Amino acid sequence: PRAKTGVVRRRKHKKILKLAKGYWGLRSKSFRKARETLFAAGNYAYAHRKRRKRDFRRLWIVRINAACRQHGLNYSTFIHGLKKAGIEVDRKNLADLAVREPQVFAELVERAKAAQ
Amino acid sequence: AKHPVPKKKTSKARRDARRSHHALTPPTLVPCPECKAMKPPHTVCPECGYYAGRKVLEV
Amino acid sequence: MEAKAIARYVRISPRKVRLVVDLIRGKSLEEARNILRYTNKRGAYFVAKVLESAAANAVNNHDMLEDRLYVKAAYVDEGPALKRVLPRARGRADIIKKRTSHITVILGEKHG
Amino acid sequence: MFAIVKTGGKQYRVEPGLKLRVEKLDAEPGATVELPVLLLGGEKTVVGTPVVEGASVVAEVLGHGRGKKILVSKFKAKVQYRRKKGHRQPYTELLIKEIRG
Amino acid sequence: PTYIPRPRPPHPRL
Amino acid sequence: MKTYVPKQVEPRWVLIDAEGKTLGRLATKIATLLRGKHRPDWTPNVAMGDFVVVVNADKIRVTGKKLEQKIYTRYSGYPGGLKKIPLEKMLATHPERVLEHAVKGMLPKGPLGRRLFKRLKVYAGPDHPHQAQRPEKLEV
Amino acid sequence: RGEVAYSGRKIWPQKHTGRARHGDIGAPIFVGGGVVFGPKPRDYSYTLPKKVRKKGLAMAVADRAREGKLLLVEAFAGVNGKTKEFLAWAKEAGLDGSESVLLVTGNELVRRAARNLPWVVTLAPEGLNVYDIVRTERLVMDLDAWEVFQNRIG
RNA sequence: GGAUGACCCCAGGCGGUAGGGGAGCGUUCCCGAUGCCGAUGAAGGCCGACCCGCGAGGGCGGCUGGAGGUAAGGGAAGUGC
RNA sequence: GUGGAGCCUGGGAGUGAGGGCGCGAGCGAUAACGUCCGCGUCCGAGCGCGGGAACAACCGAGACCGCCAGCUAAGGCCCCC
RNA sequence: CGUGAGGGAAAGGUGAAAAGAACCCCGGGAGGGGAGUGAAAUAGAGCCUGAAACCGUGGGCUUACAAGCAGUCACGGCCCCGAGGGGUUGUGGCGUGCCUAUUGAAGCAUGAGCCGGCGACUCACGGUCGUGGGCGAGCUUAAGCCGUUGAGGCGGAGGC
Ligand SMILES: [Mg+2]
Ligand SMILES: [Mg+2]
Ligand SMILES: [Mg+2]
Ligand SMILES: [Mg+2]
Ligand SMILES: [Mg+2]
Ligand SMILES: [Mg+2]
Ligand SMILES: [Mg+2]
Ligand SMILES: [Mg+2]
Ligand SMILES: [Mg+2]
Ligand SMILES: [Mg+2]
Ligand SMILES: [Mg+2]
Ligand SMILES: [Mg+2]
Ligand SMILES: [Mg+2]
Ligand SMILES: [Mg+2]
Ligand SMILES: [Mg+2]
Ligand SMILES: [Mg+2]
Ligand SMILES: [Mg+2]
Ligand SMILES: [Mg+2]
Ligand SMILES: [Mg+2]
Ligand SMILES: [Mg+2]
Ligand SMILES: [Mg+2]
Ligand SMILES: [Mg+2]
Ligand SMILES: [Mg+2]
Ligand SMILES: [Mg+2]
Ligand SMILES: [Mg+2]
Ligand SMILES: [Mg+2]
Ligand SMILES: [Mg+2]
Ligand SMILES: [Mg+2]
Ligand SMILES: [Mg+2]
Ligand SMILES: [Mg+2]
Ligand SMILES: [Mg+2]
Ligand SMILES: [Mg+2]
Ligand SMILES: [Mg+2]
Ligand SMILES: [Mg+2]
Ligand SMILES: [Mg+2]
Ligand SMILES: [Mg+2]
Ligand SMILES: [Mg+2]
Ligand SMILES: [Mg+2]
Ligand SMILES: [Mg+2]
Ligand SMILES: [Mg+2]
Ligand SMILES: [Mg+2]
Ligand SMILES: [Mg+2]
Ligand SMILES: [Mg+2]
Ligand SMILES: [Mg+2]
Ligand SMILES: [Mg+2]
Ligand SMILES: [Mg+2]
Ligand SMILES: [Mg+2]
Ligand SMILES: [Mg+2]
Ligand SMILES: [Mg+2]
Ligand SMILES: [Mg+2]
Ligand SMILES: [Mg+2]
Ligand SMILES: [Mg+2]
Ligand SMILES: [Mg+2]
Ligand SMILES: [Mg+2]
Ligand SMILES: [Mg+2]
Ligand SMILES: [Mg+2]
Ligand SMILES: [Mg+2]
Ligand SMILES: [Mg+2]
Ligand SMILES: [Mg+2]
Ligand SMILES: [Mg+2]
Ligand SMILES: [Mg+2]
Ligand SMILES: [Mg+2]
Ligand SMILES: [Mg+2]
Ligand SMILES: [Mg+2]
Ligand SMILES: [Mg+2]
Ligand SMILES: [Mg+2]
Ligand SMILES: [Mg+2]
Ligand SMILES: [Mg+2]
Ligand SMILES: [Mg+2]
Ligand SMILES: [Mg+2]
Ligand SMILES: [Mg+2]
Ligand SMILES: [Mg+2]
Ligand SMILES: [Mg+2]
Ligand SMILES: [Mg+2]
Ligand SMILES: [Mg+2]
Ligand SMILES: [Mg+2]
Ligand SMILES: [Mg+2]
Ligand SMILES: [Mg+2]
Ligand SMILES: [Mg+2]
Ligand SMILES: [Mg+2]
Ligand SMILES: [Mg+2]
Ligand SMILES: [Mg+2]
Ligand SMILES: [Mg+2]
Ligand SMILES: [Mg+2]
Ligand SMILES: [Mg+2]
Ligand SMILES: [Mg+2]
Ligand SMILES: [Mg+2]
Ligand SMILES: [Mg+2]
Ligand SMILES: [Mg+2]
Ligand SMILES: [Mg+2]
Ligand SMILES: [Mg+2]
Ligand SMILES: [Mg+2]
Ligand SMILES: [Mg+2]
Ligand SMILES: [Mg+2]
Ligand SMILES: [Mg+2]
Ligand SMILES: [Mg+2]
Ligand SMILES: [Mg+2]
Ligand SMILES: [Mg+2]
Ligand SMILES: [Mg+2]
Ligand SMILES: [Mg+2]
Ligand SMILES: [Mg+2]
Ligand SMILES: [Mg+2]
Ligand SMILES: [Mg+2]
Ligand SMILES: [Mg+2]
Ligand SMILES: [Mg+2]
Ligand SMILES: [Mg+2]
Ligand SMILES: [Mg+2]
Ligand SMILES: [Mg+2]
Ligand SMILES: [Mg+2]
Ligand SMILES: [Mg+2]
Ligand SMILES: [Mg+2]
Ligand SMILES: [Mg+2]
Ligand SMILES: [Mg+2]
Ligand SMILES: [Mg+2]
Ligand SMILES: [Mg+2]
Ligand SMILES: [Mg+2]
Ligand SMILES: [Mg+2]
Ligand SMILES: [Mg+2]
Ligand SMILES: [Mg+2]
Ligand SMILES: [Mg+2]
Ligand SMILES: [Mg+2]
Ligand SMILES: [Mg+2]
Ligand SMILES: [Mg+2]
Ligand SMILES: [Mg+2]
Ligand SMILES: [Mg+2]
Ligand SMILES: [Mg+2]
Ligand SMILES: [Mg+2]
Ligand SMILES: [Mg+2]
Ligand SMILES: [Mg+2]
Ligand SMILES: [Mg+2]
Ligand SMILES: [Mg+2]
Ligand SMILES: [Mg+2]
Ligand SMILES: [Mg+2]
Ligand SMILES: [Mg+2]
Ligand SMILES: [Mg+2]
Ligand SMILES: [Mg+2]
Ligand SMILES: [Mg+2]
Ligand SMILES: [Mg+2]
Ligand SMILES: [Mg+2]
Ligand SMILES: [Mg+2]
Ligand SMILES: [Mg+2]
Ligand SMILES: [Mg+2]
Ligand SMILES: [Mg+2]
Ligand SMILES: [Mg+2]
Ligand SMILES: [Mg+2]
Ligand SMILES: [Mg+2]
Ligand SMILES: [Mg+2]
Ligand SMILES: [Mg+2]
Ligand SMILES: [Mg+2]
Ligand SMILES: [Mg+2]
Ligand SMILES: [Mg+2]
Ligand SMILES: [Mg+2]
Ligand SMILES: [Mg+2]
Ligand SMILES: [Mg+2]
Ligand SMILES: [Mg+2]
Ligand SMILES: [Mg+2]
Ligand SMILES: [Mg+2]
Ligand SMILES: [Mg+2]
Ligand SMILES: [Mg+2]
Ligand SMILES: [Zn+2]
Repeated sequence: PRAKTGVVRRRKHKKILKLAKGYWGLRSKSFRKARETLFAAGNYAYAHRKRRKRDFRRLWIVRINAACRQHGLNYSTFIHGLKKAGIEVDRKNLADLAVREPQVFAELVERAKAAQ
Repeated sequence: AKHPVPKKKTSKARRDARRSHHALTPPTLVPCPECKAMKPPHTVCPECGYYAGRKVLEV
Repeated sequence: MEAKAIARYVRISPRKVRLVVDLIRGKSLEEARNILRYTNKRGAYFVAKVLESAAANAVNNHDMLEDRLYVKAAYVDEGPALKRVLPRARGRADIIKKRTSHITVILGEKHG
Repeated sequence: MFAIVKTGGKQYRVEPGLKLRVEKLDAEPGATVELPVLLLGGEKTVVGTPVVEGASVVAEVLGHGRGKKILVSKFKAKVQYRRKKGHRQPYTELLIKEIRG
Repeated sequence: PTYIPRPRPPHPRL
Repeated sequence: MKTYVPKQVEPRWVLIDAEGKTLGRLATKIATLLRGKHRPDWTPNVAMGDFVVVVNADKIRVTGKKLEQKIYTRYSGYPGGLKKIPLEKMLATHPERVLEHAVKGMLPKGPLGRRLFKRLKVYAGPDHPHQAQRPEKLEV
Repeated sequence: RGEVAYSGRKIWPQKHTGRARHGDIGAPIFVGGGVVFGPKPRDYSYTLPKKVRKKGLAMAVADRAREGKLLLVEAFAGVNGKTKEFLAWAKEAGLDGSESVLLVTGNELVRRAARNLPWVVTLAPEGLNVYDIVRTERLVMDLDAWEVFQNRIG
């Protein structure tokens, strides 16, 4: 018996092009240029997921620093302060505290200085 | 010469962008004082054959 | 209500008729006529035919009034191309594409 | 009146009423679990070092789900290396009932 | 494929 | 919980007296004010920093022999179009450009980095025209 | 590509045409060219060990008997060639056409009767085969055809 | 652990070219089939932000289409660009 | 010393253009991103990740998947960062 | 096409039935718009289904101080669907196409305009391991012959 291509290749090509919606020029119309685009698209997603974890922790650290210097110490002093104090509130929360509950952040500064 | 050639195919964006100057100016038209039909200024009116307020040719 | 006409298989290059059609889209049937009569373009003659045909359709078939007609929609599609041989030097044959057009004009009624 | 609780190796600020998704707890739906408190705030400040002794946060387990599907794709050029993996992170939905202290 | 136009001779790079 | 992203706040104008300050160690601080990195709600993708007015830029100070030896360059894009202008000259002609140039090179490159530079008003001499904004004098 | 109708002429020169190189248009890279590893007439048969065919035959009948679906009949009473005569007999022996029957008998007349029933495969004892015993639900044999079956698995 | 994949627990391994090995998906065709799905809509097409699967894929729903299609379990290859 | 250790029989291979570096030599000129051996390493196949402005083989370190959590490595903590 | 020997294509499908669109309107015609036939007319003869590249009309978001393998991650705005989702992308982060050949390529080394379809590890007989079964000091038949008409059996020559 003969098994001609028939229906198979079109369906595989359509799977790519649907994932490729939004791309520029042929990168969303040509199956070849979509597939190439997605190779890079998939590796960027893997890499930037790892990087997002670093991106946000950077933002928190910068935000913690500015709230810290208002009370006259720098991030590196505050963080070593909380280490001796036993305080384990993390940077994602220290930053939301720094912005939303400054009265609570201010006490954390005092525990940091006092515990040196 | 050494037969110059295009190096890449021109994208639909660059092609149509070159045509951004290709639209037609609609013809300049004014009403004829005698028959009120619209026609280009400074020509004998092809509908009534009037120019400068007088008959000038048969139509 | 809308009246449409379609001139299929006009032997003219789609890109060329479009220039003339772009002059009249959204214009009223009266301005569209004067504009077409003094357009210095082969494509003017074909558009005018389709325009007057669509206007006849409006009045005659669809109970619309001539005084209130405007060109609500118009567009030129590409039809099957006539392929012809153009001889060049050194024994080579080039294929001229004598392109073809499907001209469409849709008139509506500009009430008020 | 909020509490900073720790569950699933991560830290969250929570208030009575707040719906929150965390890592998968081993706990039947509609059950109740207590969360460890690291800081209390609002009408009074209590700073765990690290955990506040008396405190806890009472949570209702609405359900257990699987998140939207992330496509984990890998590509090494000029080496015919290609990997497609579909991932869904299992989670647990909680309703913050009250903040004991 | 009617007539095969022979290609120009290269520049002598000797 | 998602990280807090502030809504648009009206910016605070500040005023620095550069008389006697070291060019580079001041530019650092103006840069940071312009990025707004003194604010606990700092956000990297929006212009949310301060407006920074500087006076007495003519009286900026520099160490070593930099007055004679520091060279600013502009390349015109024409052959031989490299111009070299030394510090002495640049103070004697467009003194505000000394501090302008130093900070601009301590700002990000790109669309947002360029907007931040727009929010810096350096003047030679002790006066500035922004009295309408009532700037808040700073000590740095 | 050797059995195809085209000529063996190289279609254009090997070099300097600016085109890919080819030989004749019979090559399987061309539309209308030959087929690279297409079928050719094959003999799919093979000699299965006789003892495998004797054990299988016995075993197929054994399966039916262990189900209580094997039924030996001494003879077919009214069946003289007519289909209505076999149905009549069928109902008497409990065969009501809700089960596939393999009627195994050397009676030329009885096989004519039961030929056309969509629920009866008809067969002579010499043709007893396991594929037909297994594709049917019940088995029915002469005492004459059963004697013949006993020979073959001896 | 229980009793020989029935699932649970604990621990460890899991970058990868040439290449070895293992498990699967889908295509055409045969048995299953004198059956079963089918104009209250076959195959094919076009959408889907839904369901299952690590994936290849499979469902289901809407539109289009207008007459075929074919299960569990197996069999054979002109089987995937 | 229980390790993707070892040994034996057998099925399937691919490879038989290497390259940088450290050290020991020859050749070279106590030249070469030079050449030819030895010991080791990495790239090859880790053009995946951090650092080194950028950069296969230098320093850090062997990426099963997810996390808007924590500790470090080399290198860093005036601003770009 | 070739002087010639010779080479050598492309091109199938309305509908159950022509009922294959009288007649009227614009038009030189072509083509269309009504009317009519049909279950269906984007089945209208350039006719089943009608994919993709490719061209166009309309709508939503967006873009004229901006540095780019075109994506990805984050936030914000606008539009849509109705503690959420879809579309778009302004700013910020990161980021050297695919294949091939190579010690080493984004590589200024090869190939590819783009899309659809054709397109490359097979068959036969022998061998050598492995494996699922049958039989076991034994195992097995070939050509034929009888039967069947998708029925199987006989045949011991011969081979190991
Ligand atoms: Mg194929
Ligand atoms: Mg697409
Ligand atoms: Mg887009
Ligand atoms: Mg995009
Ligand atoms: Mg596009
Ligand atoms: Mg597109
Ligand atoms: Mg397209
Ligand atoms: Mg990828
Ligand atoms: Mg990740
Ligand atoms: Mg800071
Ligand atoms: Mg520490
Ligand atoms: Mg800590
Ligand atoms: Mg607030
Ligand atoms: Mg020349
Ligand atoms: Mg010349
Ligand atoms: Mg030329
Ligand atoms: Mg161009
Ligand atoms: Mg184009
Ligand atoms: Mg366009
Ligand atoms: Mg485009
Ligand atoms: Mg251009
Ligand atoms: Mg032009
Ligand atoms: Mg234009
Ligand atoms: Mg004109
Ligand atoms: Mg009229
Ligand atoms: Mg000529
Ligand atoms: Mg010519
Ligand atoms: Mg000639
Ligand atoms: Mg052309
Ligand atoms: Mg052409
Ligand atoms: Mg054409
Ligand atoms: Mg989660
Ligand atoms: Mg991925
Ligand atoms: Mg690689
Ligand atoms: Mg590549
Ligand atoms: Mg790469
Ligand atoms: Mg590759
Ligand atoms: Mg390589
Ligand atoms: Mg690859
Ligand atoms: Mg590849
Ligand atoms: Mg996977
Ligand atoms: Mg200073
Ligand atoms: Mg900012
Ligand atoms: Mg000096
Ligand atoms: Mg031949
Ligand atoms: Mg032949
Ligand atoms: Mg012949
Ligand atoms: Mg011939
Ligand atoms: Mg020949
Ligand atoms: Mg020949
Ligand atoms: Mg050649
Ligand atoms: Mg060649
Ligand atoms: Mg070429
Ligand atoms: Mg070619
Ligand atoms: Mg070519
Ligand atoms: Mg070509
Ligand atoms: Mg070719
Ligand atoms: Mg050739
Ligand atoms: Mg060829
Ligand atoms: Mg050939
Ligand atoms: Mg040959
Ligand atoms: Mg041939
Ligand atoms: Mg053929
Ligand atoms: Mg072959
Ligand atoms: Mg065989
Ligand atoms: Mg029958
Ligand atoms: Mg029958
Ligand atoms: Mg039957
Ligand atoms: Mg594990
Ligand atoms: Mg293992
Ligand atoms: Mg590992
Ligand atoms: Mg592996
Ligand atoms: Mg399969
Ligand atoms: Mg079977
Ligand atoms: Mg059948
Ligand atoms: Mg039915
Ligand atoms: Mg019906
Ligand atoms: Mg339907
Ligand atoms: Mg099918
Ligand atoms: Mg089929
Ligand atoms: Mg599907
Ligand atoms: Mg369908
Ligand atoms: Mg039929
Ligand atoms: Mg089947
Ligand atoms: Mg099956
Ligand atoms: Mg076959
Ligand atoms: Mg093939
Ligand atoms: Mg090993
Ligand atoms: Mg080993
Ligand atoms: Mg071996
Ligand atoms: Mg093997
Ligand atoms: Mg093998
Ligand atoms: Mg080799
Ligand atoms: Mg050797
Ligand atoms: Mg050799
Ligand atoms: Mg060698
Ligand atoms: Mg060597
Ligand atoms: Mg060597
Ligand atoms: Mg090197
Ligand atoms: Mg060396
Ligand atoms: Mg040393
Ligand atoms: Mg030596
Ligand atoms: Mg060397
Ligand atoms: Mg050396
Ligand atoms: Mg080495
Ligand atoms: Mg290699
Ligand atoms: Mg490495
Ligand atoms: Mg290694
Ligand atoms: Mg690398
Ligand atoms: Mg590189
Ligand atoms: Mg590196
Ligand atoms: Mg680097
Ligand atoms: Mg490097
Ligand atoms: Mg590396
Ligand atoms: Mg630390
Ligand atoms: Mg260190
Ligand atoms: Mg900093
Ligand atoms: Mg001739
Ligand atoms: Mg002739
Ligand atoms: Mg033909
Ligand atoms: Mg027909
Ligand atoms: Mg017909
Ligand atoms: Mg019918
Ligand atoms: Mg007929
Ligand atoms: Mg007339
Ligand atoms: Mg007509
Ligand atoms: Mg018309
Ligand atoms: Mg008509
Ligand atoms: Mg119907
Ligand atoms: Mg349709
Ligand atoms: Mg139809
Ligand atoms: Mg039909
Ligand atoms: Mg059609
Ligand atoms: Mg069509
Ligand atoms: Mg548009
Ligand atoms: Mg500017
Ligand atoms: Mg702008
Ligand atoms: Mg962000
Ligand atoms: Mg949204
Ligand atoms: Mg968005
Ligand atoms: Mg970006
Ligand atoms: Mg590829
Ligand atoms: Mg090569
Ligand atoms: Mg080479
Ligand atoms: Mg490049
Ligand atoms: Mg290039
Ligand atoms: Mg070259
Ligand atoms: Mg290239
Ligand atoms: Mg080569
Ligand atoms: Mg190549
Ligand atoms: Mg080329
Ligand atoms: Mg294309
Ligand atoms: Mg293709
Ligand atoms: Mg093989
Ligand atoms: Mg074959
Ligand atoms: Mg074998
Ligand atoms: Mg065997
Ligand atoms: Mg046997
Ligand atoms: Mg025997
Ligand atoms: Zn007049």
